[PDB]
Amino acid sequence: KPCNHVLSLSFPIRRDDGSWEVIEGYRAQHSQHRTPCKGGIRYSTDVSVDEVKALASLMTYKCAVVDVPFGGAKAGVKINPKNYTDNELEKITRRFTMELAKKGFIGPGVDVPAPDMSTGEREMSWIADTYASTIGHYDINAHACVTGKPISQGGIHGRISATGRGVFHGIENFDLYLNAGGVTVSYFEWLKNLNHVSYGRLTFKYERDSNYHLLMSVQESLERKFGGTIPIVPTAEFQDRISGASEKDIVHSGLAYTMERSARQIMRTAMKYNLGLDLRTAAYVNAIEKV
Amino acid sequence: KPCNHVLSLSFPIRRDDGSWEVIEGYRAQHSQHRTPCKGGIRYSTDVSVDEVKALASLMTYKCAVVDVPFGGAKAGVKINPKNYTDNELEKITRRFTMELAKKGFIGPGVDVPAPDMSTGEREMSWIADTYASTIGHYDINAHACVTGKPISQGGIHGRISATGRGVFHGIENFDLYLNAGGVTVSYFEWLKNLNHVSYGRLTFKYERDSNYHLLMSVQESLERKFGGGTIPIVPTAEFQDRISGASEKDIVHSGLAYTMERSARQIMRTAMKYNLGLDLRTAAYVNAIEKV
Amino acid sequence: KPCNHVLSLSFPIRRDDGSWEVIEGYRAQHSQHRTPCKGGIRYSTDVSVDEVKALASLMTYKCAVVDVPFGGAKAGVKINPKNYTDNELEKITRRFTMELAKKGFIGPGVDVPAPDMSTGEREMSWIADTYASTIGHYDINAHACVTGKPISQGGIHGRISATGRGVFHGIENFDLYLNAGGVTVSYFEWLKNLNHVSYGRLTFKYERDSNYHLLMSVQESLERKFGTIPIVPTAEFQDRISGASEKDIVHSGLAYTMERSARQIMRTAMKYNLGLDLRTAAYVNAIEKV
Amino acid sequence: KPCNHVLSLSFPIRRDDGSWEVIEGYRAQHSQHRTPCKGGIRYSTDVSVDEVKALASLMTYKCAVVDVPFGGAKAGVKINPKNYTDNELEKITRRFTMELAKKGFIGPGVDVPAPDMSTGEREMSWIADTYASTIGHYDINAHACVTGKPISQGGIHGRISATGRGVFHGIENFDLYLNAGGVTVSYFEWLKNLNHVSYGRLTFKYERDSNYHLLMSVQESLERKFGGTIPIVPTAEFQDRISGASEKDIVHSGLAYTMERSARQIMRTAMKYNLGLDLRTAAYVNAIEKV
Amino acid sequence: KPCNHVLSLSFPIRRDDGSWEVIEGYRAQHSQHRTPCKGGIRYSTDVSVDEVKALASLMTYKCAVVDVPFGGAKAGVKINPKNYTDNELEKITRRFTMELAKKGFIGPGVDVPAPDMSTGEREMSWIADTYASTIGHYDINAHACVTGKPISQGGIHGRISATGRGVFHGIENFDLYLNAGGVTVSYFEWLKNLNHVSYGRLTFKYERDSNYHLLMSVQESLERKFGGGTIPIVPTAEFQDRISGASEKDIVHSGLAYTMERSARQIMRTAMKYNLGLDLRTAAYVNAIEKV
Amino acid sequence: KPCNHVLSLSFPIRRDDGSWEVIEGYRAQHSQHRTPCKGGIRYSTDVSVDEVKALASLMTYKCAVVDVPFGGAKAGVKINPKNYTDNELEKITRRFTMELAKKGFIGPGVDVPAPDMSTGEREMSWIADTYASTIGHYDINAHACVTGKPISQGGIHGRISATGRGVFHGIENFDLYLNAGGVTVSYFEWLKNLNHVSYGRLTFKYERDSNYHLLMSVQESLERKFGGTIPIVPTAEFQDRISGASEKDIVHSGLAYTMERSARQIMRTAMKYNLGLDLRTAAYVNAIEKV
Repeated sequence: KPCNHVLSLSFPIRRDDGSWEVIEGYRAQHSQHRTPCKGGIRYSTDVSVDEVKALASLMTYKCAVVDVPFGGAKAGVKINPKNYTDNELEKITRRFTMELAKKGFIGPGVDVPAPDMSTGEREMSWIADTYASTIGHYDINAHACVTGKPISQGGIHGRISATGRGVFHGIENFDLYLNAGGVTVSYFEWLKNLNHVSYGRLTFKYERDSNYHLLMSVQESLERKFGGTIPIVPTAEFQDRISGASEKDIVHSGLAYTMERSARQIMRTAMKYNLGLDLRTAAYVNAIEKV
Repeated sequence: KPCNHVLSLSFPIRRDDGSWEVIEGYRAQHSQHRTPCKGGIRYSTDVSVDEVKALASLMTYKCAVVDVPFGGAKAGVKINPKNYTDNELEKITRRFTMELAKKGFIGPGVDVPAPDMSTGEREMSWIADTYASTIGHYDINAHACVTGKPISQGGIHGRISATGRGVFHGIENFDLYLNAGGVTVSYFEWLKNLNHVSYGRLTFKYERDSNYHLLMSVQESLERKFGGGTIPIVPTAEFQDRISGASEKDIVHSGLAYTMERSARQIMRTAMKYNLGLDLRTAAYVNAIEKV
Repeated sequence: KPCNHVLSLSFPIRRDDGSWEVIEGYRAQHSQHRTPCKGGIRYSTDVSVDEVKALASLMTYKCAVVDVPFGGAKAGVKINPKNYTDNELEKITRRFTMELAKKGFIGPGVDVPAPDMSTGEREMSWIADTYASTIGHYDINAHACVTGKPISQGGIHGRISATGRGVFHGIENFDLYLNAGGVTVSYFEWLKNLNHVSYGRLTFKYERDSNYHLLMSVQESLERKFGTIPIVPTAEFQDRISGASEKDIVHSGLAYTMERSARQIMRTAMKYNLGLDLRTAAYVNAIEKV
Repeated sequence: KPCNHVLSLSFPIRRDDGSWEVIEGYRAQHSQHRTPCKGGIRYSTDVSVDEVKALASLMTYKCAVVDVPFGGAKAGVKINPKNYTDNELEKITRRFTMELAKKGFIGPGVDVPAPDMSTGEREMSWIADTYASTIGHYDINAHACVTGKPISQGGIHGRISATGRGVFHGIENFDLYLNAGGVTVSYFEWLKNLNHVSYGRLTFKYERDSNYHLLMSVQESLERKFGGTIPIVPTAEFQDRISGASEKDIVHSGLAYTMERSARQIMRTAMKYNLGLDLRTAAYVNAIEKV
Repeated sequence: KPCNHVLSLSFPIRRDDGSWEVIEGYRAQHSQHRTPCKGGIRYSTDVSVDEVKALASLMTYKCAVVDVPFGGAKAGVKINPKNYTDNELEKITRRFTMELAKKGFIGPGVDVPAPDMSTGEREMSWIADTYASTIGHYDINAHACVTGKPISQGGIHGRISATGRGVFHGIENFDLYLNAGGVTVSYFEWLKNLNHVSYGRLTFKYERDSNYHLLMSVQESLERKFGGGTIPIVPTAEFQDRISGASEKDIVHSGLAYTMERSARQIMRTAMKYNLGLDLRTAAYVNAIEKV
Repeated sequence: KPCNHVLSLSFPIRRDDGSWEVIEGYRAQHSQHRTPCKGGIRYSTDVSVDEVKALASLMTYKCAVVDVPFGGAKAGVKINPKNYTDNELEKITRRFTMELAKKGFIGPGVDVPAPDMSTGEREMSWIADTYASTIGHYDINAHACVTGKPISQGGIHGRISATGRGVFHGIENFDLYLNAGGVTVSYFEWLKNLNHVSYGRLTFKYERDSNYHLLMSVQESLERKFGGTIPIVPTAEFQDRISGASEKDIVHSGLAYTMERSARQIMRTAMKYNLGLDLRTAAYVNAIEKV
């Protein structure tokens, strides 16, 4: 129930105007029953310890709902990003990463941050660069320390539309459940960074050849029965699927599978505990009993 | 041929009645040509250095037979498990893990223990917790240090059957070969722990859609030749159960069957090459020695 | 453009006759935007620092072209291999590995060497054994420190024909592009060594069962509609299933990489209005990817 | 001025009766300009974040005053030790050490804790044993992870006096200054643990031989001057000092030297800024300008 | 009481004629309550687990007697050194060091080996070079992995005469106590290797100047009390040789004498407290057990 | 004879005007027979790899002459420091340190740099801070990676006059020998940083009390012999030595000891090989046979 770790930070930054500023940030790690802990970073002037603790607990239960092996975490830096230049924001992000890494609050097997509405992929790129340069230099998984990265930096295809299509799939099956698509795709990005290869790179051509061979088998089997028949032509949509086979297809399929499994589990929990239309309680009971 | 790393341990535990007891343990590592080593832990009063060394050699040859890239290992703690409570067994297991980890005899890349007849998944969970908490805390593969874990702790689906399913497949194809199936599944669990994902998590839905599209293609190609009446789309019943119930167990079973078939073929080829009629044990041992 | 790191080594070896010889070597790492670096090791008397730097730059651009996430590297040892025995070459290789690994120029996540014209799989076996025994002993990826290894040492199936198969695929699609196929396969070997399992080990039987079930469904539907036998795969499909191995997956991945990078080069050549100068298109593609 | 890091901990323990209990804890590191940080651990039910931060700042300034190269730190566990048996107190101490060492808040070159009024040498023994057993085994200086240990566990001779001897020396020379004897003795214990040898082990006999040779030289020169005399014999108190030469003599001499130097520096600062009798301001100015 | 760690090794070497040989080795660590462990290595064909365990226990108690913060250890390689060339011995020593280092049985903070009657400073140099080159490469204290090294390789001055000097001092004060001078000097060598400086390097000239100033003070005070008439400034002969030849061996000898004197006092105190007669062995063992 | 390792670096820096610049550097490591290597860094546009190799060899032989257990090393950065501001010079120094430390060319047990004529103690501060912040953070000896630091950063007293005092001592005893005082004092600074304490901190008061007790012994013995007499008061020079006992006294005494011993060894070598006034050949022969 309670957050087991909470770190309060105070670090100096050297402003462009020529003044020193003290920046205070927070990082709450809720549960270490599953490692690493997954969590976003919020660049807002209204952040507090209570908010990061609550969001870390929510993150833990959200990960438990969609069977993502992550603990809950939440960071927050008490700044207004619209009052700082890009250089100052880069300095703030890199020093925050340094302080978190020194205290064991960042790392591919410890604590993986993610972007937020106030942050973005540039901040994730800065975090990954800072970690790989200084602390995670001798780590082969150094770039798996953060998710939400750009494609050139190790990001995953299909991350921008992850939350919306997760919401769509959750609605189609029928907060803790509907808003979990981004968490699943961040888990997939973490896996892809650990794999050091994109999804389907070794599989696409092989599966294409196997499908064509199956269609040729149907061809020849129907030609043997009666003496012209062409059961080798794929449908139009199958042809676009074959031609445009990429990582986003695998990511979308994994997201849909995860959402379907979680919806079935929530339905079964709601039936077992004699709940009606109160799906929030069913999801929370499922997450609590999984943890 | 000989075991190259035998470790004898004497460690103290506190009893439930408030006494102190010295516990003796042994860990044998036969070969490090393949890393990590792999082997079980026996809680028995009849354990000895000779037994663990022989079982480590057997583990090496068994892993070589089924193409599992593990060295042979074997542990033994000279206790009778039916004389201690669950708390004392917890303490014994955690202290044994601590000593083995300090002496470099357990780890995801050096030595992976497994359960036994006198040992279960609770001991494996205790070992994994102890290692991931103290020595392997700053290691992303900390929970790959042991196999036979519960599902919630990182265990693999399809481990209970394993040995029996492997025995069935070995008989179907036609000790060092027939009894290796469980070992194979343990290997898979190790890989799963290094993957940080369950098998088929990113593949099941994609393959299901591809199969449905293939059936769509057959349907639309046949409806062009003759005539909507033709429906080469509905899967066969059992194929529908396979689609609906696709899980990690299916992949584990398929991998086990593939490994058993490959090993049986290799053993038959070795028995033919060296002119061994019905003594398949000699053929399997020759195959394992040649591989090692 | 310039090489980030150049390391020069002078190390001693004890010959069979009992004399002491000083061996010169040098490793160039061009770029570290992608980790690890990747490059070959050349045993020759005509090697120079300029040669290894140029080949490291070419290695970086070659990796960029075929979307291989490796930096460029290249090593050279100033010896004539036809002047030393097998024991002397083993000693030279192992000491070179020790010196390179002490200074951070060998490692699964740092810098991966590969064989060359004057080196082979037996040199890579020595490198991997030396690294896994001394410096990278407590490293689960110790054998991913080098590629071009034998099958028993963790090598990949399909390595021998990699360069020629890539050349054929590149010609079929239509130096930086055509000669990259082997590099791609080396990448796969690295991935295999990080996976601790061979490709298709857990997939072949499952895919075979799925294909047979699909053909069974075709039989069931056709027999219910109108018996007929659309379950038998064709002979080529039949020996594809029977002979399903890791080298099939390696070949398919090589073909996929070649086809994708050929499309990328064609698109780059069209956009910058380069009619038949595909070398410039490939270099522009690689530069803009880096 | 502000504390750099504050860590909040919630960890579970098993009671003797067999009931799970959540224990709250805090550790503040004020400054990391000097490494390692140094600070005590208080087992009290009235501990709070504000108190540990204030005491960490005070520890930083106290260490700066007596030229001890440590940063300020302070830990507090919100328990009443009078309500726990020795076994569960041991469990609490070991688990607190485990979490603090996991998140980089205990270490020979990171953070050294010390006993308090509510803690003692047994808690320090538990902390040292826990750290040496689990987190640092390949650390050759794991013994130096904590101070205030017993002699058999690597403690320093003269630790009991420490504070009183420093108070007496400070009064004789004429809070931030008078109460810093224990900090200096803990610094000496840390140095002794890093040295892996007790003070004077390789020096006492050599110094005794040198002193006797000097006395013999004076004797022989006097006998040669006038044709005997007995300068060989030391005085009573010098003979007791020679016979009873131990490590605590060196510790006492070092403490006296540190107190004298700090008193001289504080007097110089008070003269420079024209402070008559407000020695607290002079000491704080000295510490601030040192940091 | 029992040895808590025993490691058995079987490792291959290649001889000059090319034949492969399997070499057996043992290393027993008795007590880890005081780290690092400390013990010698014996090259003999009559080595066994029982002898190395007994000698490790003896080493623990001997270190406890002379207040040396080391646990007891003992190693043995089952070879006859008079049957191998220097190259073969170098290979055997280096491979033994590698196997011990991979399993955590040698290290500056883990376990420090020492020479013996069948082993010398040459094998110590080989061990130190092997450890500092492969496993302890990124360790600032890789020098302190072993003791008994040559002076140029990090050895201590006053090591050859250590045992005899300790025996003489023990007799002067009046096995576990009399034969412990080598252990004390090996402890001093370990400390010197950790310090990265020789004893007295930064102190000799300072003490010389202070000693010459004290005598000058006495001379000037006497010249003021009475009517350069008096010369107290000159030291006596033996003091002059002590000043001129001040080196590390003097400090080592003084430390050894201090340790032996303190241990003799403690043994006398123990023999008086428990009312023991002329049997000092029992008093020494009781003292060592009480300290442990 | 040859240098074992020569590293060539090309790294980018950002200028104040807003332009990227490529900076070339290189560090030669002569021999690893005595870890760590030791050598200075020259910020000069005329540096070449041949000069750094020659100076590394000279450093090896110079260290061998004065019994300093360091291998030779030498670094050079091809910039003219007069063309850069302090900010971009700090950036250059920090990035050079980063690149050198990533590939095992900076470290307390690997390779210790030192200042030069074109490089001062502020560059040493930058190097030490960069190393202790990024790669050597979990190293207890992180601040021993470099010498020539300021006193507040872990520098040694008596470092400024080291070369001149060594030259004077060498002349009084009678390049490879005369110019080795700075190397010895840098070795003492490395030892001081390893010890984590100043020289004489735990010794000065003890020696003072011992000297006063010896004078008391002489006084009492002479009073008991003939009937008073005052052979207790130290001389003027001894009184200032007692009052002003500092670490620089120990450093000066160690330097004098090293110079005297090296002069004796060079004289013995010159006699042994029948060399006359050619002491340079004697010093080189001594260094060669010591290595």
